[PDB]
Amino acid sequence: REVKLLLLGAGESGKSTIVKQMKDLHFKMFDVGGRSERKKWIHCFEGVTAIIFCVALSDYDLVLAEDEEMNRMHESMKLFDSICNNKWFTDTSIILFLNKKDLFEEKIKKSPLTICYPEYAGSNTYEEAAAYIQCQFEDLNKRKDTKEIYTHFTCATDTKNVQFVFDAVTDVIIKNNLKDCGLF
Amino acid sequence: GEFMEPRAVADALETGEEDAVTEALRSFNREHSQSFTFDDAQQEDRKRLAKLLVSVLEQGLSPKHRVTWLQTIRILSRDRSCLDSFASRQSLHALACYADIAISEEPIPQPPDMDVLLESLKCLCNLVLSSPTAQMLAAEARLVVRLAERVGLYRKRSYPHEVQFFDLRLLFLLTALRTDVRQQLFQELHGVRLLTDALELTLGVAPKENPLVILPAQETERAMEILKVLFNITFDSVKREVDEEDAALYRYLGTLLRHCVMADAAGDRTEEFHGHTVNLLGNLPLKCLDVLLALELHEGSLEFMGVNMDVINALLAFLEKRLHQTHRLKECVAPVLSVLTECARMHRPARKFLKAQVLPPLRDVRTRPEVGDLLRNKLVRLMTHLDTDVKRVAAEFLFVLCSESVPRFIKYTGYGNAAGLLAARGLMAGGRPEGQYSEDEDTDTEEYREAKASINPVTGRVEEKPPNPMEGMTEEQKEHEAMKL
Repeated sequence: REVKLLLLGAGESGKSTIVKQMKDLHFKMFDVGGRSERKKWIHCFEGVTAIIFCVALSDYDLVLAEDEEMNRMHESMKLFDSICNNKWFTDTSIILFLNKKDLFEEKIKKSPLTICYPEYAGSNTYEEAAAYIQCQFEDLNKRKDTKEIYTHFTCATDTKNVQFVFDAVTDVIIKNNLKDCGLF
Repeated sequence: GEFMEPRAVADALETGEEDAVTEALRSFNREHSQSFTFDDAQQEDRKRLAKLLVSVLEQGLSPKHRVTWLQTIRILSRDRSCLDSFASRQSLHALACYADIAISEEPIPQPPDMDVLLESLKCLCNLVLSSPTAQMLAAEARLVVRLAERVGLYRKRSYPHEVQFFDLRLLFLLTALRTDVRQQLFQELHGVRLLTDALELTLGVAPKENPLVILPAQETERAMEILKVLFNITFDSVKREVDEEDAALYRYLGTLLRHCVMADAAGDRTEEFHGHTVNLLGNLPLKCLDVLLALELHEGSLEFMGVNMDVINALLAFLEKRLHQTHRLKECVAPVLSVLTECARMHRPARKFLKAQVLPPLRDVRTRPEVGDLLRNKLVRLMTHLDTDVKRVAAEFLFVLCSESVPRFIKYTGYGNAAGLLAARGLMAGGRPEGQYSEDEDTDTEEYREAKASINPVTGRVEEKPPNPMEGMTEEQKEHEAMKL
């Protein structure tokens, strides 16, 4: 009774990772994008949760620049406006996968977030930049009464039996001890 | 003048009348006593005074009234600008031998006046907090050995607690900055042993294990800095495979450590004590963390299965006191969830009290998840926080508390709230409740939750049915395929 893994994504840019990571209740593998017709897509579902496209947080400056037309994250917002605000998904829920945090964190210490838009006003940390991106993606939808939406900033780490990648919480508490201690 | 600048003592020190220049020092330091700020229009005068003072330092100091020069180099050391006029070789070594913490430049030492030890330890920690080349040199000049010897060796001594406080703070400031200092303190010194002996002498574990919940105020401070440096030693050198000679002192550290969570501090420090104690409990080895669910039992708190669990109820009360702060969560409620996870992940009969405290039999009221004000509605809302570590520890805390099953997890929390955890490591079609965990079918609820399509399979309670007032005109979503690529 895993009801709806309506999966999609920007295929070989972040979504190769999600199609590699999606292998009383059981679940099927179905409908990654195929090119079926309306006789097969009459009801894609009964109005149940679509696990949303990947947003790799790295196409925000990696523009699909055939004419430097638009960065691909704004195209992602456009197709999100197509997907989420359809009347055929009236009472649904939407699970955001903000994917590939690592190079986003690597690039916030680089060329700033003017590449999204100059409406951005955060102080170029990871936290407020990701908060702004979450804020744009959530308030791109407006009604939120019958459709509640859940956002997930994943890391796409190697989740195996090694916790050297778990150093970040220890660095945070060490640096917080360093900031909290002062001269006297 | 009367409250003169460093410019006046600059042309006053060249007329080196000793009582007059110590009068100038003793009138300067009381004016600028504890002010952490300064003026900027006299900056090169302060730099030249610093050069003159380290000329006096590296040439050697007076027999008596040296505490005046120590007080002035402390009160000038608090400036941000005069770091490079202090961080030299012979200056640091002079401050070390007046601090009696150097490896060389030492006789069989005179019985030290503690005043110059306070001022010299203050000078050392001020000098290492700024000026990173002084940190590199204090690593290079090998200062940690006499510090470790001193903190180990007042098992039988009588020092003022300010001395031990600033000494431990210097040890912490060294170990928080140079990886060579912490790798020297952990392995080739085995300082965990002696620092835990200092932890005992701060605590004073005895029969009557805390009916007197007050712990003294200064002792909470030095024990707090002890817990700081003890976390600072073993954070990266954790070994998931250990031996009995290694892990025996670890288990002893745990057995004395369980006393720390129970008691209360003075003032409002009782939050900060646990706020570093649980951090120390974070990186301890998993196979010998089982003293929480194995302490002594008596008639104080009601137990669950042969063993008291009042430390776990104290951990849950600390979690409820520590959750609704929302400013800096990744440093406050990450190790608590990690400790409760690795407490519950290894032996069963603690997870039953944990389950009874965090997963009551759900009445399934007309509220959703994450909309109420309780434990479940706080932390499953926390499950989609924008920090990776808080989600990674809270979703694992609720994946262990559901005994690692694909049902009985979304039944309590919601696929819409835990699909990220399931996408991380959960979908394998392997069916792992780890065998030994309590396979009870009786998870039928109090108000007897309705059928599998009545409740939301991704969210909580019954809300409505979809109206769908439409006919014809299908196949709208056709834009994503040519832009995915």
